[PDB]
Amino acid sequence: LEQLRTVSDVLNERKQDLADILTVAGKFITSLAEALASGPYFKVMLVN
Amino acid sequence: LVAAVGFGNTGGDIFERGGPYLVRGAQDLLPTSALLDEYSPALFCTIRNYHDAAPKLAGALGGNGYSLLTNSLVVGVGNPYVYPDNLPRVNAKGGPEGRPGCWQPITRDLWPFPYLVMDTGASIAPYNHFELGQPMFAEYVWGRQVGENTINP
Amino acid sequence: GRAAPYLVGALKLILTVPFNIDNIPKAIRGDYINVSLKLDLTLSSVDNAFLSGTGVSGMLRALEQAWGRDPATMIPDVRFTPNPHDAPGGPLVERGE
Amino acid sequence: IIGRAGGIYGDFFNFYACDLTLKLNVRTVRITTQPSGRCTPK
Amino acid sequence: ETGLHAYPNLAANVLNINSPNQGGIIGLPVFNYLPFGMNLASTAMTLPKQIAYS
Amino acid sequence: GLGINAPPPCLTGFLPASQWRSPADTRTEPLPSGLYCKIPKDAPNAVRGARN
Repeated sequence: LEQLRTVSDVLNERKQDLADILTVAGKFITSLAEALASGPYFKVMLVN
Repeated sequence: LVAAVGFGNTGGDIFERGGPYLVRGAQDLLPTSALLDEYSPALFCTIRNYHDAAPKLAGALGGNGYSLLTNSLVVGVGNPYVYPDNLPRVNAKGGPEGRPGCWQPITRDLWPFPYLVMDTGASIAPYNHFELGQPMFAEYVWGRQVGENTINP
Repeated sequence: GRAAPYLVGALKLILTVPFNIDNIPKAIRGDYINVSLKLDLTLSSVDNAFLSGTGVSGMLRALEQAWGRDPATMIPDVRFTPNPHDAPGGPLVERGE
Repeated sequence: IIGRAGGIYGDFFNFYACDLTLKLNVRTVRITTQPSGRCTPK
Repeated sequence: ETGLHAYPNLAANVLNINSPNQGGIIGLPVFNYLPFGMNLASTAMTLPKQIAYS
Repeated sequence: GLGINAPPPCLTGFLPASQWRSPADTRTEPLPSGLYCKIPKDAPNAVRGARN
């Protein structure tokens, strides 16, 4: 229970970071995975 | 008696508010508990291999510190995904040799990773030989193309 | 519990697998990803890229092997390196049970 | 960072080739490199 | 919700990009675009002795 | 991958071309939401995209 206490402390200190992780990963995963959709590969744009 | 009054009232209110939640949560945890139990052997080795490959991918990222180091050799791509045959599936199950698990670590003695096919709606299993890409030519004005789209190229 | 010690290290890669979280800010400078291209036209690389699975697999791999190139620094010859699927002694898998 | 890296402009990723080299035979030939600018060690 | 809805597709596609014979991943470069397109051939990505079934 | 414009990438449902930024700026920007290819399931292009 004590080691769970310190783990839960360090996790409650970063609950907002976890919320931000989930918020961003839910708003870019669809756009990022869109690339590997036309075939057995991923598109790339080479501006050089 | 007075302490029992207080304790009973407090515990009763707690359980009234948080009993249905616990009951239905423990009801809905059965399928996921079975799921996690089935894929036990694919956990220790997976964590170990990701831990060991973390420095190897980190050195590739950080050997320069300003870009990524890659070898680019020209290769030919497979046939573009066709509309009805290649729709996504989330029915993937199992592991190598029919059961969940991990291979032995990929050294240089045994390089290639044995490809794994799963119920997905796409695969690159049959590409064991050189053939021309069936949609060899196409047009994006009237959408008239040569070749026949296939799942058996 | 068996894999607990390696968990914190694995978190560097187990979520974003192709990338490593440690070096995202410097490699990716915003919209565009900076990449260093080694367009390798080695004989073995072209042999693996094109002439794998045909009758001319060893036409140029062994040509370059007879030169000063050494097998240790060459990408492994897929016709002889025993992958775990068909390696001797049965399939090579590790099962935590 | 990675979310804005790929897939915002279109269906494609976004790759930038600051420095490119050619490997052939075992000599390696360089065409272009970028010493300073958007791609500097950091 | 979106993460659990759209990550396994990403996992499947990134597993499909990898070619065991050549190693690593494969990707091809890209009015919006040219009216005409071409695809000369499809090289051998795998071998009969490398395919394993889930 | 060899071959030129085999699947043509889609610009429907993504950021407009006039809204692109030059590669010089390493400045980060807030990533938008609801960005994916918006073709009516047609063509081989982006078959396994978000909409499917």
